[PDB]
Amino acid sequence: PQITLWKRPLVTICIGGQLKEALLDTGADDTVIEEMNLPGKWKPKMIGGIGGFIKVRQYDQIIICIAGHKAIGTVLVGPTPVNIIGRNLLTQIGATLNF
Amino acid sequence: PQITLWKRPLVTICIGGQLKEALLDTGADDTVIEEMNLPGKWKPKMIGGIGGFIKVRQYDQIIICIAGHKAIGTVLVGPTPVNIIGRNLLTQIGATLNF
Ligand SMILES: CC(C)CN(C[C@@H](O)[C@H](Cc1ccccc1)NC(=O)O[C@H]1CO[C@H]2OCC[C@H]21)S(=O)(=O)c1ccc(N)cc1
Repeated sequence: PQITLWKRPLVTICIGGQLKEALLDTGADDTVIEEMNLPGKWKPKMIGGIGGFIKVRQYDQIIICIAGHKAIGTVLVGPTPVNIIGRNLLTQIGATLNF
Repeated sequence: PQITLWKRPLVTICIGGQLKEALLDTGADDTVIEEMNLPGKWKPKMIGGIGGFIKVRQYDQIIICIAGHKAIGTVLVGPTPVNIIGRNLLTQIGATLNF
């Protein structure tokens, strides 16, 4: 599809068996999902942006369905205000920015 | 151009007549540039990102060239970790997400 940028580019995702709304975010290196009780091993991490840093749990090889497209990779879970699909998964669903 | 996302979508911008590097950021509503001298009037504003809220200087109707494309719009100047070109200006240069 083509997504214009008049509005936030939110799409439906499925992660850990739950549907969420998430931003397709070219400005994010990594995918950051709001606090959820995801199973399995993880590694502590801190990630920084406007305002400072949040503490997240880094999970590897997590399956996510993004707007009907499958992806698998690192997901950071923590107290983000919005669910963020970052470049690590955007590449996997074939996303480009065009102008 | 068409821009893939295996690397950060960094471009050269011209702002205040000065060249800077900035990140094309579909997850940003607004364009936020690091502290710099920029001509004319501004208003104090607060914006929030992943790590909380910061104070910025809001400049309206700023002439900015983004990878050679002309925009004129709002630029927030403040302590952002990274120069970010947000949707307010991505829409001006006709940027869409595609997959
Ligand atoms: C600042 C960027 C270099 C990085 N950010 C992604 C960015 O798209 C966030 C993504 C974002 C979106 C909403 C809320 C928090 C974070 N947007 C953002 O800060 O935008 C601000 C400027 O416009 C406003 O509109 C949205 C918030 C304001 S980030 O969220 O901080 C971030 C940092 C590290 C990772 N792995 C993932 C994301």
